[PDB]
Amino acid sequence: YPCPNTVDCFVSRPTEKTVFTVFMLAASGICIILNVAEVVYLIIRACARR
Amino acid sequence: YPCPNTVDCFVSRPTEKTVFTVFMLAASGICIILNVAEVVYLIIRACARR
Repeated sequence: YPCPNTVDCFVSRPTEKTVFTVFMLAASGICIILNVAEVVYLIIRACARR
Repeated sequence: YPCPNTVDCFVSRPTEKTVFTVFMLAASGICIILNVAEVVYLIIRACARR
């Protein structure tokens, strides 16, 4: 509301926004994986200390 | 086509057009009934001649 029935709307820059979204998502996923690996390595180092 | 999806359109004078349509339809129906009655009366007069 208040758009009557269904209307078509157009996004500004779909393809460029998609490319930047892919870049950001890949960076975030790599960050997650690296954080998990760092936690595991910290646990391994703590075990190796003892 | 080419109207996108469904759009709303507005008629100019719905109520006045409806009133005149009712008038014309009533006149036409009365004409039909009167024509039928005239045919029947012509048949009756032709029979009465014989």
